[PDB]
Amino acid sequence: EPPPPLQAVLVADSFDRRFFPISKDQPRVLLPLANVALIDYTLEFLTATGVQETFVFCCWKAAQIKEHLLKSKWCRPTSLNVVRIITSELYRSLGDVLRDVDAKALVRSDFLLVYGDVISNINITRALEEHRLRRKLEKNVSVMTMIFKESSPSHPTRCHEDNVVVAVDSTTNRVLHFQKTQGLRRFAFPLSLFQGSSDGVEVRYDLLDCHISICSPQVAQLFTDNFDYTRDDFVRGLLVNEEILGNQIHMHVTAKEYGARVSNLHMYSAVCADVIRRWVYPLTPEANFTDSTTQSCTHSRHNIYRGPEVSLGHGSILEENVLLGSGTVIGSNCFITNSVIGPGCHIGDNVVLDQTYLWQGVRVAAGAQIHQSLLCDNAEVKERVTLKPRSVLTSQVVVGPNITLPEGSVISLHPPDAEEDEDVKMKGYNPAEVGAAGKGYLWKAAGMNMEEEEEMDDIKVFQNEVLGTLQRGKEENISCDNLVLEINSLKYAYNISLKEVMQVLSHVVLEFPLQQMDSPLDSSRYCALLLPLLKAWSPVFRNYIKRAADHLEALAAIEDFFLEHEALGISMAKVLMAFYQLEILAEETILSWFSQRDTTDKGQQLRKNQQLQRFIQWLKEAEEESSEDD
Amino acid sequence: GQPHLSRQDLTTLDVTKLTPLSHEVISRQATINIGTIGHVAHGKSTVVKAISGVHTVRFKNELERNITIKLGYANAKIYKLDDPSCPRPECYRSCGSSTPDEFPTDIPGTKGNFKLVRHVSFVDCPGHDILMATMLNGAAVMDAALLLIAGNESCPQPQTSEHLAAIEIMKLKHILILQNKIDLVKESQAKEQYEQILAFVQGTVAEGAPIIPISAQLKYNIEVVCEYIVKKIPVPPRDFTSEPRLIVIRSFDVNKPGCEVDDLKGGVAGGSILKGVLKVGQEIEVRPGIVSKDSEGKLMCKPIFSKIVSLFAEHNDLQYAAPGGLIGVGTKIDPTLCRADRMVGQVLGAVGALPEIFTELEISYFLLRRLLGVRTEGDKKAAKVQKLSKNEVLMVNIGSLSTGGRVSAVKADLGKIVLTNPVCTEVGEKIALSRRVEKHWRLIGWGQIRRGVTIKPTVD
Repeated sequence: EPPPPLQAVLVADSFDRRFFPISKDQPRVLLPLANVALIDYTLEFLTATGVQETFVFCCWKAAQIKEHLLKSKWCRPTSLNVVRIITSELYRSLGDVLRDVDAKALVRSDFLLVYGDVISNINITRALEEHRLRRKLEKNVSVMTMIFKESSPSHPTRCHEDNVVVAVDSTTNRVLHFQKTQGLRRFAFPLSLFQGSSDGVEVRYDLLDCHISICSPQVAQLFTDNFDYTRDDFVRGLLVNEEILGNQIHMHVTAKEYGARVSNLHMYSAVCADVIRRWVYPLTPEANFTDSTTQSCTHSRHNIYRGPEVSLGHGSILEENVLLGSGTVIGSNCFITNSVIGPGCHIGDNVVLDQTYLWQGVRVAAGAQIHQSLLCDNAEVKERVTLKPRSVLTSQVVVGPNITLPEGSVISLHPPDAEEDEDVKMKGYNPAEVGAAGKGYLWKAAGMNMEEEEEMDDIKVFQNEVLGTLQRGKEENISCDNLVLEINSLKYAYNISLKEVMQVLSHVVLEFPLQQMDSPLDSSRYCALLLPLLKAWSPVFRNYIKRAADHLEALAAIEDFFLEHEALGISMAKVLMAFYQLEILAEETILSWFSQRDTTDKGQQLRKNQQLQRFIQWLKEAEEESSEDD
Repeated sequence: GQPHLSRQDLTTLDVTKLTPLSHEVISRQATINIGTIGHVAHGKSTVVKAISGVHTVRFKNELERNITIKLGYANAKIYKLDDPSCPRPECYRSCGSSTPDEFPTDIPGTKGNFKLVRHVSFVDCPGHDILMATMLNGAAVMDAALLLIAGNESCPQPQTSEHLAAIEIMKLKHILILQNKIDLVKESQAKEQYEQILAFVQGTVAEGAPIIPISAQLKYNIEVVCEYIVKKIPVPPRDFTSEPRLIVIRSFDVNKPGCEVDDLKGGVAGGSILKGVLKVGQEIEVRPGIVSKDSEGKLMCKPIFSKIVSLFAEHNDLQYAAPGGLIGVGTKIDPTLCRADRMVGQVLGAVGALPEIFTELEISYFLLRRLLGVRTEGDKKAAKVQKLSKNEVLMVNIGSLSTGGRVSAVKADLGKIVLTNPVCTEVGEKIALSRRVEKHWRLIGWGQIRRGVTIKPTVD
């Protein structure tokens, strides 16, 4: 039973803004690395590794991606890799793409999961064979095999953002723990890794994430089941939930083959430098793997690739690792080193280019000094212009004469934060930052954050939780039933008996007006504030205090509260008849409250106060008037 | 279609006469649902295993999906001995669903043949998805409860408060408490545990409930549980007259590899019946059926029309199916659409008698603020429920219909939820919400479907 032809799922959308604002007018997969689009690199890697069917999922600027793909080498009838483009505006993550893959049932056997910005020459045959053997020996256990590359932690192709640390069972190459070390100085590994394997639990920090996976259809099934899932979320959830589901993730480490993902500008620069210096052989600039007539060149000494129809000025020096696109014109006495220049560029005289990447159509005037800067399509630089390291000029951006743009400066034709906040008042190009005849806007740390710039008495807690809950209920007009739900949930959670339940209830209810109250203690104002709370929240009292002798407990709580707050003693009645009017207390309970005087002396004067004489008379006046009602 | 059971005839069948206590229906399938609100390692599964024996499951997939969410069912037949000489509760006996309607007494109860009384189904979930499964929709998910507390620990355990909060939120009035694992418990220990239990349930819905002590492993006092199911648990009201509806929970492809053409079968869809009676040979519509996308990526739904080839209830074969258990409808749908539980989340009903297909909902949610019955140990913010945020994936649970949803906008309390897949529902239905706190989905509120974006089901 031979396996079906190998298939690949290519995600042409990064689903993030790591290339803002360059991605405002161009998809990431179409950015030229060494004058060749990234998606071309990924498709060449897939075709070389033996992939016969490729599903390209495009969401952002899918029209441009489709237009570029249709003219590519891999959309020709002679190609052994059939490219099928699936586009949708409802893609927001790799999870959506994999859920759609599962819904369409595109893949029947193990496939390759890669992004559209992966540059690699890895042959996946060995890893695929190991994955198939593992799945044959243990049925439906191992579901994914990630591809890693041996590297030192100090290599330039290892940015802190994408650095990972992996705890691995070295005997079977099984991933036990996977973590990202961004912003961390101390890596924590759960002890649960050291449960079964008592010998190999190698903690590896020398693995570079190639972002290539060999995935069984179970990966898509699990992405469908867990609709909240990126790949890192999937890996973390699989490693955590190994008890519930016996799925495993393994890894394959390559040492002699190159593989990397262009996920930011720093990684872009590192990968471009590696590509120019033949680290991804045979994917070299002269190999012309895209089979395009305008991307052919000859490779001379010192890794200098020169295209056709390239004119070099007298006295110009190309030091090393320089790729010149076809039709480029370079002036006299220039010094270009470690730089990639796209086709159609125009370089003036006495221009210094060091570690810079100029895309198609860039015009640079004489006397410029550019270091570690990226100049996108049709950008222009005037005379006496110096670009400090990590300076980006996007498409159709002109920088005026006699400027020195500082490090980290990004200039784009889009307004810096206008539409960013708007996600109308045309803002003029400030000559103080872009110069005369300069077209563009300075893009500050609003978008620079991910640009080329980097290296017990539990009764009291019951009381305060109830107080907070009723505060939120008051603010949100929470219904009485929902409130009762909340205090009931708290009561079960903290294991509070019923007596304490209405003790705390009356306690908090009575101090609620005093939380926002200062101490000009006016009884009438206190009653006015308390009345809406009593009438709106009355069902809580009615359904919480009803049986026998619970009314006495509530009355004792009221007596304690008001013996603490003596200054409001005038509003004894304003509380008693308010509690009466809502059927919180009955006549027998209120009459038996003062029947016994076992309390302290103050309680006695709380039964015969200035207003309490009249109200204790009314306690029998209402009894005799009860013939009329109730 | 199976011997030693009551005959079922479609011709001699009337929907109006049908009752939950009908002998013909009970003889083959369960009619009432009694969810067991317990906990693993406390005998939650052991109690059900002792009551209902050991199942085998007619159809099972090679891969189990959403095992932590699946609403498992277990059918059990409860019988009463007609001989008055035999003392209660020994006259009441529990057994499997494959037993004949009458069997001779196996005990020296001086003769007397047992007779079938009721057929129950235990709605057991590995977690608490029951809560938002049944907490506002109501429907007919269950009408009883089996609160389980073990005996080795001391009430209230930290795993008990959530159970009581669940019992309260479900608005269940019929709850029976089963004190399990009390075999290795002293009499004084059992008495003080019962005192703690009654103190904990004081003032709650479990006030007037039995506290029956049982031993699941040794099968002790199970007959008391059967007796209280007979007497304490009332007969729920069910509507057998409306057009049948079934929420699809399982889905199988029954064709074994390397089978002959004549042996090919259609797609078997397991599910739960809400309101109505399904008949063999009845035309059925499954919605939203086939969900696909256009060339530009526009959702479109084609409902699947088919005919009921057969009906199954565990190991029994039915001619007509009624609510009160997990019924598997074997149909004429292609096995491609019903393989590996790919039809879960669809509504199967009479033709032209199904709700509308929605892609987005506009709900009026009331957000909870602390997890129900959870002890906040150390981290005070762990039990706190944060407010809804944009681009957050919740779990909308309309009855037994589970579906994901991304919150697109919240104005004051009206939240728009973009479902991962379109679902069949009607405006004004009670839905619930869940959020992935850690390793689990936990209920965080509920709401009503004020409005919603509907999709027109294309039919060819």
